[PDB]
Amino acid sequence: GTILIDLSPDDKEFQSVEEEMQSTVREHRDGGHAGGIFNRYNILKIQKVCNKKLWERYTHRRKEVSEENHNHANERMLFHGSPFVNAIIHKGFDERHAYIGGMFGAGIYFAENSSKSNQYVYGIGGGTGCPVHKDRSCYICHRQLLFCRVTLGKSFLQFSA
Amino acid sequence: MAHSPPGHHSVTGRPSVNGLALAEYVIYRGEQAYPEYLITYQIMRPE
Ligand SMILES: CN(CCO)c1ccc([C@H]2NC(=O)c3ccccc3N2)cc1
Ligand SMILES: [Zn+2]
Repeated sequence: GTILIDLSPDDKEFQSVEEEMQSTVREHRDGGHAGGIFNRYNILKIQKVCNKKLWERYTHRRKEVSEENHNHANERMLFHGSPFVNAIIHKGFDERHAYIGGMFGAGIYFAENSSKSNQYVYGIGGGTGCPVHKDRSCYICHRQLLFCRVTLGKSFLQFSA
Repeated sequence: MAHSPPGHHSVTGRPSVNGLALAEYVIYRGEQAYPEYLITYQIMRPE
């Protein structure tokens, strides 16, 4: 059921997504170990993910959360990096896409910083890097991230290092 | 997959050490996210 629609670089929607990607890069405490050493990206393509069944699944849950939280879904746009990106766009997020060992328990993790999600494109801690060159800092290989609509509802605040 | 804390729908990881880091978030139900955009990119080598 999923179709992918290419956005033109001339489209305001392409431009606002690219700006969120670029502007939320930061330096990481690992010196680039997991995600590579970089300050910016070369954006090759931005595609809209269209799946009516997965969208309706999302909006159904959003309404449930909103109704439990004074009509406030607390919806954000957040990044997700994963080796299972191509599975996610076809089948949706589910327990297979959870980070079992994350700081806040086994759940599905999202980041405001695009560069944080970039650390997970090749697996936890960058895994062994790109499949072709085994380089976590590969400047050649194409990477993919998702920019996702996420319902937070009432969110538990964890202060953490 | 774990559960959200009772009476909550997600967790927010607020940075308390690194003043430049932005927040991270966790959901415990796959239905609470939709993968809107697929971005294909390279990281660029600094000059
Ligand atoms: C499917 N897995 C393997 C975990 O068992 C996975 C997928 C994505 C992530 C990952 N993806 C993220 O984008 C992310 C963002 C902020 C903080 C943590 C993050 N973790 C981690 C693990
Ligand atoms: Zn490579």
